[PDB]
Amino acid sequence: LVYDAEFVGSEREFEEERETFLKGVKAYDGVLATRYLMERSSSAKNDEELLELHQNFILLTGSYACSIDPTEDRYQNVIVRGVNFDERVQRLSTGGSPARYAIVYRRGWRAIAKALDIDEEDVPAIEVRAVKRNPLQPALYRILVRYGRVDLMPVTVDEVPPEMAGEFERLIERYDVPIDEKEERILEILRENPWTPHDEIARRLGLSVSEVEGEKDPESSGIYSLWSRVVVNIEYDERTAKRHVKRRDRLLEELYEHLEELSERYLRHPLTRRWIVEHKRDIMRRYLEQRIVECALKLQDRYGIREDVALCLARAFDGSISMIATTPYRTLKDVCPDLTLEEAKSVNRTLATLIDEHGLSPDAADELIEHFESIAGILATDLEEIERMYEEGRLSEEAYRAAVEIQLAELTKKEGVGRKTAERLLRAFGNPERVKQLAREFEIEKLASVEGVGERVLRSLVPGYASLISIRGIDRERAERLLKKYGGYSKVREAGVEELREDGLTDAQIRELKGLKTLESIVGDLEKADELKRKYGSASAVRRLPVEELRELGFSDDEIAEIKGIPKKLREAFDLETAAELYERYGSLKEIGRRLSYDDLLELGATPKAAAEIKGPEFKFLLNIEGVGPKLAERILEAVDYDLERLASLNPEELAEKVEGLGEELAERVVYAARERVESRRKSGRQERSEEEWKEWLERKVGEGRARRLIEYFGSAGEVGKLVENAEVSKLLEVPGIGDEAVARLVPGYKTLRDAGLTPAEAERVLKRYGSVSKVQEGATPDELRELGLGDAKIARILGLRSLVNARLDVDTAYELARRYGSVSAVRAAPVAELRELGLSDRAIARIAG
Amino acid sequence: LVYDAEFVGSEREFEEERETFLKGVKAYDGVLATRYLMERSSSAKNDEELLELHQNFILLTGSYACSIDPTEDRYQNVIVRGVNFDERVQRLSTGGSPARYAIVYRRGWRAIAKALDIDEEDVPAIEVRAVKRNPLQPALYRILVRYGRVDLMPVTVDEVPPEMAGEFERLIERYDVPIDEKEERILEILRENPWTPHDEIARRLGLSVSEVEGEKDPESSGIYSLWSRVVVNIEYDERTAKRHVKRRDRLLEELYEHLEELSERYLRHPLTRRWIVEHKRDIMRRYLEQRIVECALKLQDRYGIREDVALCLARAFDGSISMIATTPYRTLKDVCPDLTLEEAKSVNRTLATLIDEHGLSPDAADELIEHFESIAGILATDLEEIERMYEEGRLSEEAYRAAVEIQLAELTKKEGVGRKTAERLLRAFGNPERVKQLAREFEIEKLASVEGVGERVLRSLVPGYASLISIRGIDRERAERLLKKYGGYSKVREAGVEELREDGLTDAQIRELKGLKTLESIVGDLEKADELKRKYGSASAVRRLPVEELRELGFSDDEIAEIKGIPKKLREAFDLETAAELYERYGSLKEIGRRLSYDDLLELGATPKAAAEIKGPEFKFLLNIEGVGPKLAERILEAVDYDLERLASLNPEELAEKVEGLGEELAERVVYAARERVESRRKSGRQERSEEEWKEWLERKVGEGRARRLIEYFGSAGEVGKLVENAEVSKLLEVPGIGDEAVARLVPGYKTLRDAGLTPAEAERVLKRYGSVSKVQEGATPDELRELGLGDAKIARILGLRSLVNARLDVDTAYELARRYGSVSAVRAAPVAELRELGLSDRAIARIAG
DNA sequence: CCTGCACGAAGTAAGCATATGCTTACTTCGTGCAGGCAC
DNA sequence: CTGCACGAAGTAAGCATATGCTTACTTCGTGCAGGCAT
Ligand SMILES: *[PH-](=O)([O-])[O-]
Ligand SMILES: *[PH-](=O)([O-])[O-]
Ligand SMILES: [K+]
Ligand SMILES: [K+]
Ligand SMILES: [K+]
Ligand SMILES: [K+]
Repeated sequence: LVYDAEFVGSEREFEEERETFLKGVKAYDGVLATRYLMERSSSAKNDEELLELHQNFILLTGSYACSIDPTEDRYQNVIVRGVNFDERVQRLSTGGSPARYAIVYRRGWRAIAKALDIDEEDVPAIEVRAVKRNPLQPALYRILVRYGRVDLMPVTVDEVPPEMAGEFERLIERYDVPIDEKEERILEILRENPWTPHDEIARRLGLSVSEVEGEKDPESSGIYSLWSRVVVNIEYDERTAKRHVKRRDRLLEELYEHLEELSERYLRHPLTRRWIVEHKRDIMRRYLEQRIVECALKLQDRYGIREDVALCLARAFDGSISMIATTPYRTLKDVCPDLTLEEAKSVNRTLATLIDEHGLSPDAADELIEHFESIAGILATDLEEIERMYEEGRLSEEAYRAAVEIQLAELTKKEGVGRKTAERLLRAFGNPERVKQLAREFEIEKLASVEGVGERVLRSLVPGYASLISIRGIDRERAERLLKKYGGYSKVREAGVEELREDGLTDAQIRELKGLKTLESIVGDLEKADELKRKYGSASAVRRLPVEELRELGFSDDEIAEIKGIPKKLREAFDLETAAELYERYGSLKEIGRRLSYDDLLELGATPKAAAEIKGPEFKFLLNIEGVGPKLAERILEAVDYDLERLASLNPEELAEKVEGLGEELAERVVYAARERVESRRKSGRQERSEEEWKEWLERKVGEGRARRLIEYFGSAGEVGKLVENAEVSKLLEVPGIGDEAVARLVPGYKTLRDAGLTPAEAERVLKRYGSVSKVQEGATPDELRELGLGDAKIARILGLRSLVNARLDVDTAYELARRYGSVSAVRAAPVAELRELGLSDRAIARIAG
Repeated sequence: LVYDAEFVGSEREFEEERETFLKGVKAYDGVLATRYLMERSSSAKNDEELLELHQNFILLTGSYACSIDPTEDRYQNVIVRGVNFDERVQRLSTGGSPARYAIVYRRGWRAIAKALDIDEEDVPAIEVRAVKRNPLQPALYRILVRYGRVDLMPVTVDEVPPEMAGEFERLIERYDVPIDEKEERILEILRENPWTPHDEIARRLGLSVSEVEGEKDPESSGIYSLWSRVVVNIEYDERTAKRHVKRRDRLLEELYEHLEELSERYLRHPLTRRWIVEHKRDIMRRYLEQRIVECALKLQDRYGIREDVALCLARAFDGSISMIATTPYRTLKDVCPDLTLEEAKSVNRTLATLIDEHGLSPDAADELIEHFESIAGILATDLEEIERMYEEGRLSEEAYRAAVEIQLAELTKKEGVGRKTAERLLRAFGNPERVKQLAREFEIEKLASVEGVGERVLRSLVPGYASLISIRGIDRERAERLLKKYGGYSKVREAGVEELREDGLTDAQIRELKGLKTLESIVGDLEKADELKRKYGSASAVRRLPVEELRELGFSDDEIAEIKGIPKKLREAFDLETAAELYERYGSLKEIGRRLSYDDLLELGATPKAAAEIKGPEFKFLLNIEGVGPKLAERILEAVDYDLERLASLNPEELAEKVEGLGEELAERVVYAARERVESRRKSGRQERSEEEWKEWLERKVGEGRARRLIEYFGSAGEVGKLVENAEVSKLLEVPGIGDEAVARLVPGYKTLRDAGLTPAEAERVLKRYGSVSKVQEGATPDELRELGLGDAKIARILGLRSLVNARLDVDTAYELARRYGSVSAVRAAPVAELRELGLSDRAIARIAG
């Protein structure tokens, strides 16, 4: 059952043998492909050209087989099906090479291929056992192969001498040599037909096959023995040897070209190398030996086991990985003495988990392995079974405690499940897998009977029970009923409104269940809200729909204006199309008044008063001082950039300077009216919180306890507020009892910066530098944040560039796509040629759009 | 502060007050909706009709408020913002109802609504503080409200007497009540405009608001005191009260009809009650008191806390659930002395996890709560930090050990991570969350530096490292490189073949990575295989493609025949279209020969010999004798249903019975030829394994060790084989050392039945009854399996009906839809009207197709 | 007061990515005639 | 011995479902002028 051989030659000889064997494999692949073409098409079966190609491939396979182990010393310990061929070849008179003597046997190439470390997944098969269509005498062919007679092996069907095929007797007539009567009775049949199978010769002569064949050595009796007696007496020709070697390599490529020609002629498609490998696999899978090799390769790749040890393991377990993983360590050492404990732990995951994660000895682990096969087996076995096995002395203390801990782990890893509660559950239901099954079956009242199984235990165990029990009115029995009827919380949520109403659920309960409180604000009823959530997805996605699609299947235009959040002035100054387009393109009515001109507002259909109110309140203020002029008032606001404060800042003389056509009397009135306005605003902003006000704000933001603890730690509530306004995150975190969830509720934006992966110190630096997180997202640059010590990943997370960077783009180019362009969504729709202009490769653009 | 009130009346009075309050809530909702229309449309702002409707709604809200607590004894302990109004009303001369005295205050309804247990999610708000658009004098309106003067409160704007509004002074002059100088200074301003706000009266009189208003009692000084002095001296009219009570309900319904009329006139859509409730929520949630109500409701529903305790917790913590979940138990007991430990554990999940899952005292849990806020906080904190906190005496022994165990749990729950390795990881990287972060960043060499982090640890920790390291050639460094470059195993798999080749990956490695070994057998190269996998998905979808779409963008017709697995006979007897259609309609060539007629094969283009070979081998056998008749041989096979065994069973006279034209001498010759075949079938199929053969088969299927264990437990290998052939699963599982993974490898089909959730006993019963699982899927019926004791869910799992039953269909109807339509996939495409014919509802059909 | 409306933040919950349970050709395996071509 | 067609399913690749992890994706909280209006 074992195929093995060891290479002892040099590196140069190693490469020589590897190339020779690979070329022989290519030749035998040509043989098999010619056979496939012969049988695949009935027309190709008759073609003589294909038969010559097949015979040429046979000859080249034999020639390459003769060139393996030429010096007869590169291989040792050649084993084929348990038979050690080193000893069998040693006991022969002429000796020879054990490798070539192995290749003439069925599947003998497996040992030599393992000796050369040739990839066995591609099936490097080399067989020289052709009979019916062999252009030579089969026994003579095999003898020439095993004796390495690359000089006598022809490389072309035309070069085939008749003295080797039809007139095979003429080769014995050149050397005579002693002929036995038993061998004469074999030859008297071979003179009739030289291609007679050996079983046919044995069956027609009354003797067995081994007698007719004999040993491949002159000192024996048989056709092999006769050919060995003849071949050994033939002088080694050197010119023919090298001439054949140089020509056969190009001949193989020529034969492959012919094969592709015939394949395109009979199949209209070529026979690629990969297809030939797969067909070799298919033709060989009838024998278990390929599954053994595949299993050994999987053990080498996935688990890093040595080649010989993995190969021996695959034999001893029929190439079943799932079976080796359930075999105890002592049996593995018995079948493979060279196996290491670490290799066994790598292949047997249960053995590793027992020895390492639980500190058991190999024997203590083998106990549980034998009695329960796997960790899943332990999880399937009832606890009382293991207790009985332990108390009865059939299970050691170590193995018992380890198994009980393994069982308890599967339940304690859930929130609310203590050790006593897990033990009580195992008592009531045997094993944890039973508890999993009962939880998936929503057997809520069954589990609630066990002492210690509270609300949190059920919510952690029963998938979806939490979401249903939290709704008012839905009790435990009703939640179990719904989960069993519909089959999980997902199917309860996907259920129709009418059938949920038939179950007795209140409209409020269905609103809370299906999450339709947002949509039931837009539409008056539940059914259409549920239909909208079904068809379009989320309420937000409905808001993003165009005005026309919203008008279709919609109730009112005012509903469309309320959905998109259109202001009163903007909704009454234009039609729905233009108003919604302006709002979703500029965002704020103030932005409409600031970035668009007064004439542009009128052109779109705005009343002069409506167009003036769409303009900022600065416009309505300026026109009210004896009508400065709607055209000029804009340029007044265009200078100070729509800021009433900057209008009062500069000298009235400088105001008549910057803006064209202005009267100084008018210029003085606007500055005097601007200084009058800034005095009115301070009335509402004259409050900074007092001590009691800061105390109450603290009791609101962090609760009574932490508020007065902070008040005691620092000076007073005023000092705490001073620390807050300056974003002193570190100074607040010092106080014992104050953590992130309290600081983040004091310092706006702290939570967001922490979620981005920033340390409190980095978040403090960013908040101090930029003031707020929104200003970080709009204003901050990647280099600016890199000066503050942030990493590129943190920058990408905090700026919102995660989508772009996830598509294999550096943070700098993603920020450039935000700087030169606009939003991430807009980059996904940009033209490909513009991105190619910017300097991005084609793969990067494909990933951007993908 | 506190809003609270207790109901002490009877059930009848309880329902009376509930209905009165709900109708008042509807009236105030009408007020708010009329206010909304005034601002929503500029045209509705000018409409006097909308103003009339608004004032009518105000009058009705006032009228319903007067009917609350009529006997002035249903409510006690009325608290509004901490102020206990029971004692304040007790200390007044006229006494009165504390409920009505609370409602006349802003937000005073909150106490009465809690007293009546009215749903607070719908915002049952009742405010009687209108001024500018009040059709009555505001102070007189409020005084009428607080004294329950439903007789004097008008129900229509027309019924408003001028002596109560414009000429309000004429009502005080009717009774001559004593007036102090300050009240004269108030009346001299109210004579200018009776709707002047009280703040303006205070601004023009120099006094504060509380001075101008005074106490709502005759024995005081203020406008409230004056109106109280006047109203008390008015006799209570009963007839007007009764008439208002009778009319106001239909008046409210009429006003709602008017509101819908005006809304459809100005907005083209009606204002439903649900929209009104949601708008009340949106408009009202701006005050922190509403967030308190939401927090209290979520604490009552999700966590089962008592109403008063949840309200007090929401008050003391600004209605932030997240802050309460991080507040220690002692602070919660400080703010809520009546809170129970179980309630605190239910709201603070970390406190529960500490007390229950870890057995800490409340103080020991509060230690970790204050120092680390949450369990995730403990997981984020470095281990050395907690050790320092413990050594400094700032952290008790119990809390320290609990925190260390919490940290170690997050790492030990992964395969290969012991306790020593988890401790070493916490040493090297501080906290487990940092280890998670390093694993997600694919910092493989960084984690591998820690002692005890082996291959299994990395594969369990680094997402995707397992899939890449298991491929031959890909080492640790290359896997880390790839994961860092592309950003996860998903993006490495989605990468292009060319860029993977640029990384140095062999074609074999890319084939193994992208799972294209199946497709590279069809197509010669990797690029086209990857393109096919991209557009079409899986090789299965490519095999199912029609012949034309495969021919388009396809290579060869022989390739198409090889893709669909078309037999040689079927591919050479017809064209691609008809052969592929026959194969995809019948599956097997034998089925083709059985269900199609000999003439039908010839009509499609089959040679008579080719058509006979497409027919079963039984057909070719019959033709080989005295030519039974290609036409007749079919009818011979139609009798025994293409079975050679039944042909030799019955007497040739019964053979002449079923067939029309038969010669009796011929009838015996075919039966003798049938008996001739049964001798040939038994010659090669009489093999049952001997003892050594059973021993070797066991050594193959369960390995040498388990084989000899089975051999020793039972008699011999023969008995084991006898148990196997009879599927004696339980008796095989008896043997110590034999588990499920060995039986499933001994008894074919055991694994599949176990995966369906079946007990070994149930799997044994099914295997004994039906022989194999394939025969279960085709032959078995739901009632037959229910006779074997299986549940309906197990039946659905084993038959393959999971998809149908998951769509809320019983197993019986799903099996009927598998019987009538063939396969499950075919049920998804059946016509809707046919499903309605079968008896299925429309929702069921929508779920079937969905 | 009343609340639209404009903005910032993470509250919250919707996607995205990863892990987990399960169904069945998605792939390997066993057998049986048929005789093409061997012990 | 190979061919090669067929059925079966401890076998394993997809498929479906549940869960964890980020963000703004979606609700929520707040503050500011001015009309609903103390
Ligand atoms: P056979 O393989 O012994 O000749
Ligand atoms: P409000 O009650 O007039 O100030
Ligand atoms: K409940
Ligand atoms: K701290
Ligand atoms: K490797
Ligand atoms: K056992």
